[PDB]
Amino acid sequence: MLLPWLILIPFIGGFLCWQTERFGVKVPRWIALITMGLTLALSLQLWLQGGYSLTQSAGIPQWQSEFDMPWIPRFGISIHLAIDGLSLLMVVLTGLLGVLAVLCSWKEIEKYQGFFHLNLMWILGGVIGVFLAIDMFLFFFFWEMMLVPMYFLIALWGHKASDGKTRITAATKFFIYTQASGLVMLIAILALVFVHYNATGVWTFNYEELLNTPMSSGVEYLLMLGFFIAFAVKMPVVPLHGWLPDAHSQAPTAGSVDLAGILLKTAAYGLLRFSLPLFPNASAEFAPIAMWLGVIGIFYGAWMAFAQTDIKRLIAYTSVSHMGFVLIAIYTGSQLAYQGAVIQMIAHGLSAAGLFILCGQLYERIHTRDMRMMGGLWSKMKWLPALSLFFAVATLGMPGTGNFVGEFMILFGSFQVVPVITVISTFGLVFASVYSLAMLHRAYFGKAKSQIASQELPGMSLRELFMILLLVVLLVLLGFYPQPILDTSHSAIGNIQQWFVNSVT
Amino acid sequence: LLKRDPLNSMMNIPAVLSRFAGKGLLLSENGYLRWYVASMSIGAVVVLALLMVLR
Amino acid sequence: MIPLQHGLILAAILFVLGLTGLVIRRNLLFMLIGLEIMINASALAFVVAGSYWGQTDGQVMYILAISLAAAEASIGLALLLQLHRRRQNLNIDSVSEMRG
Amino acid sequence: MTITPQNLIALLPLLIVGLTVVVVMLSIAWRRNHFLNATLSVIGLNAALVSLWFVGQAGAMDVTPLMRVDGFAMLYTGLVLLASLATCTFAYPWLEGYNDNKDEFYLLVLIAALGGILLANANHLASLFLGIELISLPLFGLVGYAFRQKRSLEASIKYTILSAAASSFLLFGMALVYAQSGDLSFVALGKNLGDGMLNEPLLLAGFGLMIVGLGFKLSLVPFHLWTPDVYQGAPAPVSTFLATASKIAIFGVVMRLFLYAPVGDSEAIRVVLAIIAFASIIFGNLMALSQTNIKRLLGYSSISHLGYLLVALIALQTGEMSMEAVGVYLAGYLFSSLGAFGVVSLMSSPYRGPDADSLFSYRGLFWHRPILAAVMTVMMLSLAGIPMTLGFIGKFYVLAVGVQAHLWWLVGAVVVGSAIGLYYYLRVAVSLYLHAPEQPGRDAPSNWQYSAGGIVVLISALLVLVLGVWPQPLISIVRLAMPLM
Ligand SMILES: CCCCCCCCCCCCCCCCCC(=O)OC[C@H](COP(=O)(O)OCCN)OC(=O)CCCCCCCCCCCCCCCCC
Ligand SMILES: CCCCCCCCCCCCCCCCCC(=O)OC[C@H](COP(=O)(O)OCCN)OC(=O)CCCCCCCCCCCCCCCCC
Ligand SMILES: [Cl-]
Repeated sequence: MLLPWLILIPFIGGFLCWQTERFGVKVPRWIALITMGLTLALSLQLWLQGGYSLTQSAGIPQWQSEFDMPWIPRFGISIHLAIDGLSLLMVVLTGLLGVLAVLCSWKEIEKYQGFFHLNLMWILGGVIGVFLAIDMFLFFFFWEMMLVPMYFLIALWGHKASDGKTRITAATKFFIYTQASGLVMLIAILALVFVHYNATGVWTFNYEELLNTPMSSGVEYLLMLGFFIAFAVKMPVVPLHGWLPDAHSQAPTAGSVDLAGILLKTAAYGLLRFSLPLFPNASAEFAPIAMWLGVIGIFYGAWMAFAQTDIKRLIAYTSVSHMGFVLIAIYTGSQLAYQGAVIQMIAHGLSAAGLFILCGQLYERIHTRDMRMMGGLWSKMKWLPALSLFFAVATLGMPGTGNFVGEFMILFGSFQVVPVITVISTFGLVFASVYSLAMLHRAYFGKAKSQIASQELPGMSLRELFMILLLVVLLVLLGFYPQPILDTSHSAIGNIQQWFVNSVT
Repeated sequence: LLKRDPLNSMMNIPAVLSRFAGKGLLLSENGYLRWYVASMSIGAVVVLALLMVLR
Repeated sequence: MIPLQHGLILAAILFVLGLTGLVIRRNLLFMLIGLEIMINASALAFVVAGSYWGQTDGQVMYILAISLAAAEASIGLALLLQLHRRRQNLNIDSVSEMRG
Repeated sequence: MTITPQNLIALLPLLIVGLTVVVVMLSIAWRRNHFLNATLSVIGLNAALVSLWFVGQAGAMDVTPLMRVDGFAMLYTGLVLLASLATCTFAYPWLEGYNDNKDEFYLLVLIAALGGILLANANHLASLFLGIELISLPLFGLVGYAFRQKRSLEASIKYTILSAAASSFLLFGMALVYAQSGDLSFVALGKNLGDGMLNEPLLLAGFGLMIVGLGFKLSLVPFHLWTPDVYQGAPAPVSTFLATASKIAIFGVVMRLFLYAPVGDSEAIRVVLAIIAFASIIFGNLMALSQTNIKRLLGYSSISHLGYLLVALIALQTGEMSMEAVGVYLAGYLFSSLGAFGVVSLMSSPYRGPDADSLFSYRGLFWHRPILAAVMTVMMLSLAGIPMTLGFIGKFYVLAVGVQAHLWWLVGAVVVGSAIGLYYYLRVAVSLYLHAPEQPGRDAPSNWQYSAGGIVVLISALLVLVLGVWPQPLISIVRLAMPLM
């Protein structure tokens, strides 16, 4: 199977990136690009050979490919990997964002750049493993391993303007939030493994076997909450979001960590792949609380974004507001909302990526991220201001940008299940418009509010233009023709939706 | 009102309490050995007392 | 015949007296003297127990205990000498530089 | 039992280390020779490690009423011998700068190792009492080897007085247990009690007074106030042994005692042990949160790690993974501790007076000692329990044993304690790659003996990472090392 190589190539390339700095400080970047290019090519090959569009839901579990190798036999833990329309779509996004993460940090050719790329490649290897792992321990291991590289990238290669103290403070907060939450999930994985043994007599960590574990209402609820705590920190779900704005602000200014370790939806997939299938009844009775937490994140994130001054922290809070819609959808039991969640998870990744990459490029010219020191940048630059407007139009969810397809599909499906929550949630589209236009008016429109913004700035390079324009084409195509993506995730999302509904009944 | 993310400050209480508790516990770390000996005396009484009330 | 309980209480009284001595005295010498009372009291208890069970094990444990007391007092008084030679002061409260 | 030729084979490790203590002493008598005497010590300790093969082939057997040789004994004997060979490799570079008698250091390391091997095979209260004193009295001199240093003398006086007090509580407790039992063997402690009569007041009181002594040696609250002061004052080579050999040797005999002793399954003792574990897990991490001395930080860290291990002891009479968990955890703690303390030793060698203990000394280690910074990072991640490190596999075992035993308060403490711990461990790790323009750092020695210490901390880091990703090899070995029940 090739599934194992979607995780190995990134890891092997990371080692090569470090061992090739001896041939020059301009070599590691090419090794990283080839590494991510090969993983992306392999992902596309799997897409063109799986016939996902013609796969009909046969019921969980339903994998197009699977690999199993003994890892820790004593505990029945193995390297079990499996692909599906949902997982495939998340792996190809990781490959695309990984190539862009390498291209964005291309002018960074300082010493120890090999270790930078090693950490970047390993963050991506872990993310791909999280989307492929079907062994509960492998899932947890990949969930927690990807955090160590991220910690050192935010603390040692973080915002060039921030002091070491501020960067470390942010990295520690991110790690403690995430590793501790992940540990609460291990406690629940271990409890599920023991409840299975006691109820049946088998010792397994395989998701396929633990899918129907006879358990009481109380234990199922506690086990479900344990997984949710881990998926609430990475989504994020308010009030476990404080770590996000800080990490984004102190992360490599170029935007590499932002795209690789913060824009891949490993928590939304986790809620759809494990929480909903493993604990169907508990998820159904927690739906009200989860959906209301999402509504709060929609308005709280929007208000927090409006008052940010820092452009990168503004974009960071917009993510909390947008992910609230996905949380509401995951707990509706509607195929339309689930399919829309998949589109939004992909669209937000592309729209947020563009904003984060453009933010880094802007810093390279004005050496500031404070919007109070910008203004009239539309008349001082050649592309950045116009392209930032596009990504903000997509962020507010303009029809024709792909973010609209996901957001409206979620609302249409959610309305059929929870009408009142859908009505209040739709008003979030007005708040989005407020923060989206606020950022454009406070940075590119009006008059220069500082001297640096009052001089013609260097123009965007071909590399910068290519990566940003690629994201523009993808968002527009996803907005006008989203069917090819919907046809790939239909079987997987159908299996999950049926399981949840049928199990609750 | 929300400009400073109030809910984040609320989730920072677990860390303010931790630092405070650490400083209070370190107050028992006075280099005085006679106190260290008294600490073991107090511990012995507590352990033996609990063993008798939980017997 | 002596009640086993009476013998064990004698040892307990000498043990608690020795401990009180180790905590109330600031002089390293009186602290080392207090420890000798405590270890002698523990050895006495073993002899009382071995006598109640009519076994030589009580006296065997006493021999191991007095061997430790001999070795511990030897090393203990050596450190007292070093402290006196360098600081000419046996107040243990002064030996408290490392803290926090 | 008597000493048969077969029983003598099971004693090879104890006999070889004992002969080394004599030959090395006769060598010092003939002529003081730092190199030869250190070499003779290492050769004897290695011979003992190799003899473990012959002991295993012979099979489990009770040599006398005081010792039982089995897989558990072999495993803990190996652990103490490894931690002791490392202590010697770390001492030579340091003792090179010590302008005084240095051969006695190795003589004391050998006698302390003999204490750990006895504690590994101990099946009787006499063996337990003697093994602790054989691993403590030599350490009084090792903790105060640099008596001319004020901190080393303070550390020695503190350990000696407190250890002596702890030995009296232990003996008095054992005496009270004997008064009720009539037999000093572990299997007889609680055997004479009838059904529902296990909680005999005096038997529980004896164990309680014994716990004061054992808890002190294992740095468990409320007998832990000595750890930070002694760990900091003791010479760095010694701190490595005190943090590894003593703790592993004493924790192992406690496991065998609570396993063989019928009274071990007392709820009162279990509930008391549980309070100690909870406090140790929380207090240790909270007190290390603001430490600016690496030695004191690693001291408070030991308090929490031993608290995590106690959870497996509390879940001993409920599962079988309890013994396996402690083996795997202690193996990881050994390599992780030898790595961190060993790097401190190498950065404090040769002896020039005070040791490099301030975290400021390590604020740019990578830009001077690259491999040493990398090792320290790996060990800091291992001691934090971060997946990809052996330390995590040990934590996984503890959490699994706890969940199967429904120790929910304790499992919750391990999570909160680990979260608190991540703050200080990561701080020390990231500090190594920061830039400290100030360079008061001393130049590294250039002898193969110093380079050997660097290899020890490097191999220990490689093991922590290889076994952190592939732990089945270690799990298989520890599973073979099971007590003779
Ligand atoms: C079930 C609950 C709901 C779900 C929870 C999901 C997981 C949440 C995990 C995080 C919990 C809240 C943590 C809040 C603080 C986050 C950052 C942190 O730990 O400390 C940051 C703080 C900043 O200060 P400093 O680093 O010194 O920088 C210079 C001065 N500003 O540094 C400090 O000075 C603080 C020093 C102590 C840091 C460690 C102790 C704080 C956390 C203790 C454990 C809390 C409970 C976690 C339990 C597991 C997860 C549920
Ligand atoms: C060929 C001769 C020349 C070479 C000599 C050997 C060279 C190397 C010497 C150093 C290492 C020695 C280790 C020996 C382990 C094997 C011992 C053995 O015999 O294993 C089998 C033994 C049971 O044997 P037996 O009773 O005969 O079986 C009857 C079955 N019906 O079962 C046991 O006793 C279990 C043994 C395994 C558990 C204890 C291991 C102790 C040693 C390691 C300590 C450290 C552990 C951590 C290491 C981490 C490494 C990454
Ligand atoms: Cl080096």
